[PDB]
Amino acid sequence: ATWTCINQQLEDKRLLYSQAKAESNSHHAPLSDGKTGSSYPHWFTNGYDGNGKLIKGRTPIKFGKADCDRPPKHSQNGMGKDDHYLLEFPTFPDGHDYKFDSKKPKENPGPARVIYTYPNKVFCGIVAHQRGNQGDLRLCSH
Repeated sequence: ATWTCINQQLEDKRLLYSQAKAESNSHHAPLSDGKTGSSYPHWFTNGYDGNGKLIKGRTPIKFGKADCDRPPKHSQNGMGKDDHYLLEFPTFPDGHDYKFDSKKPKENPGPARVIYTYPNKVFCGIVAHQRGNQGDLRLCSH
C-alpha cells in the first residue's frame, strides 16, 4: 500500500510512502511519550485532552480502526496505569528509522508521521503537516 501526502515547501510537493516501511518504523520506535532526545515519539492529541474530552472547535482525524478512533486517556507523563493514547513518529519515503535520541543536532523529522497506539502499537495511518514540518497534520491518502 502506497500512501500519498501533499506538503507545501518554500509550493505543493507530492510524497509517497510505503505502508510496510512505516509500520516497521513504529515497531522499532520506543513506547514512550517524549522521554527521548528528539522528543519523538510523542502523544498525538488528535484534538482531545488527556481525559478523553474533544476540545471545542477541534476535529479529530478518523482512521477507521476502533483502536485508533477511541478517545484517549493520557496522564501528565503518559504513564498512568490506565493510559491508552496515540503516538506519532517521523516517517520518510526512504523508510529509514528516525534517530529518536538525536539531540544537537536533532535529526530533521520532515513533514510526515506514522500514527500508532500506546500501549499495543496498532498502525493507524500516515499523516503529514500541511506546510513545512509543524502545524496542522492531515491524513494522507491511499
